[PDB]
Amino acid sequence: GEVRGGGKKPYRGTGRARQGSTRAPQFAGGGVVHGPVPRDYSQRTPKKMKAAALRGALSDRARHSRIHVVTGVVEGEISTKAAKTLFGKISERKNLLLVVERSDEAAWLSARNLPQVHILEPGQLNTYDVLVSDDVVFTKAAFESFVS
Amino acid sequence: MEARAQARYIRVTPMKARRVVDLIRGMDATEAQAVLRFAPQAASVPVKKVLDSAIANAAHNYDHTDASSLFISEAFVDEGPTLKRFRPRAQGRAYRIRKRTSHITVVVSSK
Amino acid sequence: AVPKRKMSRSNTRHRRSQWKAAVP
Amino acid sequence: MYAIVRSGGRQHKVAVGDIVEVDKISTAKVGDTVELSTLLVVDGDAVTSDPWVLAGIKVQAEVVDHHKGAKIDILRYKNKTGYRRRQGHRQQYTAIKVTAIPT
Amino acid sequence: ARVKRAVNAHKKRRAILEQASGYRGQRSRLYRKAKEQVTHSLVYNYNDRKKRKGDFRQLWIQRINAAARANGITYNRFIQGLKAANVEVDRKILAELAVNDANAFAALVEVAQKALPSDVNAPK
Amino acid sequence: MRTYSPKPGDVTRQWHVIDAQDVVLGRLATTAATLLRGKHKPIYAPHVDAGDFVIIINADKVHLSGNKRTQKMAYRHSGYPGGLRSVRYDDLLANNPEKAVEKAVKGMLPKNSLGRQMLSKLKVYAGENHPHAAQQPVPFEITQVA
RNA sequence: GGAGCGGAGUGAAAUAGUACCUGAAACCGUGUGCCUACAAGCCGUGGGAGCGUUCGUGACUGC
RNA sequence: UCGAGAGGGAAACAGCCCAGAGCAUCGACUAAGGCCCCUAAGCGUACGCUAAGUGGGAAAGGAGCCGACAAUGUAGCGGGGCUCAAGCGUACCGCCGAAGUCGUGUCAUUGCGUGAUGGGUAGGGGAGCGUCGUGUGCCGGGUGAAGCAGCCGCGGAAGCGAGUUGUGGACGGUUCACGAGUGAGAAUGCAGGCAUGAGUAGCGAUACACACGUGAG
Repeated sequence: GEVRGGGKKPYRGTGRARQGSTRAPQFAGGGVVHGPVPRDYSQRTPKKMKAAALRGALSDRARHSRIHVVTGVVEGEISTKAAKTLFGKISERKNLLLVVERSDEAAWLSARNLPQVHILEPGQLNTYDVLVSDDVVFTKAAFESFVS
Repeated sequence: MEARAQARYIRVTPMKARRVVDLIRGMDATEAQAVLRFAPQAASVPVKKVLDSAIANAAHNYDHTDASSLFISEAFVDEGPTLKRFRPRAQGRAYRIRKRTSHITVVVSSK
Repeated sequence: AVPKRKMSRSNTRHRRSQWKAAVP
Repeated sequence: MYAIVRSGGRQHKVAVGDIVEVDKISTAKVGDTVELSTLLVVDGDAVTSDPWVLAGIKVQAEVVDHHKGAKIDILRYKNKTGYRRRQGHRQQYTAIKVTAIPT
Repeated sequence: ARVKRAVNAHKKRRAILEQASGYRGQRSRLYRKAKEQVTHSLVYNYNDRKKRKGDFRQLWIQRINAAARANGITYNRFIQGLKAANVEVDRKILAELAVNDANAFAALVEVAQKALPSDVNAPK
Repeated sequence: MRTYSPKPGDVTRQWHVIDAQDVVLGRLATTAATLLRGKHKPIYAPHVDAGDFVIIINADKVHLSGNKRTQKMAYRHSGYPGGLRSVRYDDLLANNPEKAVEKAVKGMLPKNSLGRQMLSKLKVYAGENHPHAAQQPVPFEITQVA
């Protein structure tokens, strides 16, 4: 219907196949049948299932002793080196997740560039990030904000 | 002593070219020129022009000047890019006409 | 009249063999 | 000279040293020894065909190999209905070397 | 996500045409016409493969009957006598003796003849 | 193991002479076709000719029971319209006996490209004299079994 | 005559030569192993001798 | 019973007779039907009938016979041939004969090692192969990836090979999930290329010939 043209019947005892339009599905350059269309893929999941899943993911990490807490990421000046040294002391594993309040620019700016570190607010801690990450590191302000 | 030449995109239909190239398989090189010389077919002209390059290559490139110990080792005609044009005919219709071409190859080796 | 079937490769080539030139 | 032995609902002609292919003997491992019930013995002009005599003669053979035969391709088909069943099969066999034909 | 069905479709086309290498004419070049015929080749394989068992038994009876009539006993009664001597030996190998080892087969007709009843047509 | 299939050289053809003096025509043909087909020896196979040459003397004195001599025809059509030509065996056996015996045996054999090769091993004659005296033919009596 | 080609040269690569990355199938050829001119063939399949650069072909025969 | 049913027989012959195919088997016994040759197994044994090739088509009626009689070519036994039955009847003996049954090996559904079960169209249910892409962990690649062409192996099927060779010259494998423009042989289907007809029909309406010249022709 949307392909440009094809409004005419191509021809009439012609001895060929019967065709209703040059833009029929079987024609080269014709329209697509049961093709894709724009659509939202989001799903309505119950609130309790979401919260329970995050609790399960965090509990799984805790049981294996992969939750850590720090009073801060960097003291004073912003330094990707200071954050790199701190995280090296904590863990040498590939995937690390840093939970810190968004009002603490020092931690965000210092750690955002590290290839392996994924940063989140306490309020937007989510199941996918927890499972991907080998270790979870909270700032004390973040930890209390989350638990409360 | 295999030395060969070939003419590509020679405007003569492959079957008409094969009609003549099938005469010159496995004879002495000079004796083949004396056959394409006195040959009615019109394809015998391009074919003999290729048979002379093969001998010229044998003499020059590989230094086998004596062109009397040579025989046609290989000779074959390959199909070439066909051209397509139309022809108006009765009652408004049109039939296609294909102008075929061919690739003629000739190979002379020492006896 | 019209050809009823596509001529088999064997039958086609039996005939074209007859379309040969003679050695002078 | 040679003896006739039955090996799994099948008869065979065997002489000492022959390697013969028989239906799988699942109970026997490679190198094991199996006794085959003989049905005829031919030693030159002497032909022993008495079943009571033969009941005591057992041809001794050694399990040489466990192998599978060539693959056979199978097709069920009936026209105009669309029925078509495709299937494959490899029959499993045991090779045994005949060692002794007691007289 | 559009899928071009060329890497997947060819997988069976080569399989059929490899099974079709050998067919005469157009059954060994064209997938469609080759795939109608390898269907017939497999069905004939099934039938003849299951029907050579009776084919070979026919060939064995012919040889057994020919050899038995050389010794003056028809295949009709040479088998019955063998039954009445409990010397059951498969036709596969009973016909393998007639060709190579005539003496052994000659020794078996002797047993089959003596295991028959004196008058074969009298009431059982 | 595999059942023996005769190779080209396992066959040793012999020469049989069947005197057909007052012997039923049908029983002559069956006996001659058995030998011709090689179906009397243990080396038989269904795809190779193993039979023996069969000379037939006295092919003009085949006894024919009942009214066959004056009732049984031998039809032969030529392809042209109204080309059927039949022949009573009284006429056929009078002057072409060999052509009637050989026709009988031909029917008692496969009609393939091998049965015609078998049929070439059968010489039919009307007298007591056959030229094939250098092949050392062995007289062959017609007998039955128990 | 030209076209085109054979040497030569550039290039890592010239069956990458401006008709040009990869280059399938239908289709068309050359060489080569086997069979094929007394034979009736939904062109296959079972049995099977022979020949040959397990494999290739397949005299003859059953379906 | 076919439809939706393979296999054997009736010469061929969906619906008739025998028999219900999971797969392999160069073992055995049988069913309908057969055992002179084509064609597996009896020129079977014994008694009796048929003279018409009846068997191998038919009526009133007449004294196994007559009645009997259409068109391409024998043609109303499948053919040869058959009464020296290889025909019909009645006994006796034996054998051949299917994918049936038994024997042997192997897989699958189902109920409790064992029992039963596994033809199948419309249709219902289950388990999977392959293509592309995404997230994830683990891996490969100028020491030669994808794609294509073979060779050698593997699987019950769709199919596979982190085997190998050639071509090729920069992108792939795989676990668990997730999404689909996810599988074509047919729609007088659509587009491109190429065959058959075939070196065939045609080359489009009245006349050009000679000498010389140019010219590679």
